Amino acid sequence: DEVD
Amino acid sequence: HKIPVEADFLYAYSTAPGYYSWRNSKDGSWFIQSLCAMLKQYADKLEFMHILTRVNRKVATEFESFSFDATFHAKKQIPCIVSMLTKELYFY
Amino acid sequence: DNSYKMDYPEMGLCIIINNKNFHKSTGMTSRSGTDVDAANLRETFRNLKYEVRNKNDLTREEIVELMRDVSKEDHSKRSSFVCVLLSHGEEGIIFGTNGPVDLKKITNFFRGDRCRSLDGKPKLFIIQACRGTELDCGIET
Ligand SMILES: [Cl-]
Ligand code: NA
Ligand code: NA
Ligand code: NA
Ligand code: NA
Ligand code: NA
Repeated sequence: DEVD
Repeated sequence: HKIPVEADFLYAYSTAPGYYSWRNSKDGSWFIQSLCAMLKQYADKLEFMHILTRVNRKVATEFESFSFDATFHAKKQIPCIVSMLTKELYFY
Repeated sequence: DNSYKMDYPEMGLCIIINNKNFHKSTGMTSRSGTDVDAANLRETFRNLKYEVRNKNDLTREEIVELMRDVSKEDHSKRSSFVCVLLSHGEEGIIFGTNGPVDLKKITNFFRGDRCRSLDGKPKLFIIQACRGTELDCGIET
């Protein structure tokens, strides 16, 4: 999980 | 006689105003994952707003971030449907 | 007349802008997993009978040019228009590979008075991008  | 020049747009945002949006490096983004799944399952059955509402539920209920960084861990997301459409939209 | 007419000869275009790698000058993180999204969307909208066009790693100039050119096509035989933006973003903004561009500039090309052959037809923008830097901590049900 990573943020944009 | 005339229609508004802003009529008949639909913006399907992955996330609420002001918020991060989440993307998984192996599975893809939460929102596009869910959008494609709901379109595959319901494009022959449901109007587009109701499809997008099921996307909202799927992202809201089945996803939660997992992070070694506690400040990014266990976070949630809600997509944001913005409709200036004037009619119902069916893909069949 | 409660439902859009979707039995034109063509469902319409589906333009997918897939921005994964950004210029060092910007520093933005590479968007691992976005290729899975782009392929998923390509297949999903293929099965919906859209004419899909995938474009990868576009500068903000290239995004504006592509949207301008697509808006100047003749969509008379098309039922709808779809544009999917996969990138970084901020509120109101999506990132080209070299910097931010206002979403309003992209969508303005398809305004009712600027793209006449899409008048009365649904114009869908699907946006996988951040809209800020707040996190939703959730609440136990
Ligand atoms: Cl990828
Ligand atoms: Na997402
Ligand atoms: Na949605
Ligand atoms: Na959110
Ligand atoms: Na905005
Ligand atoms: Na969040």
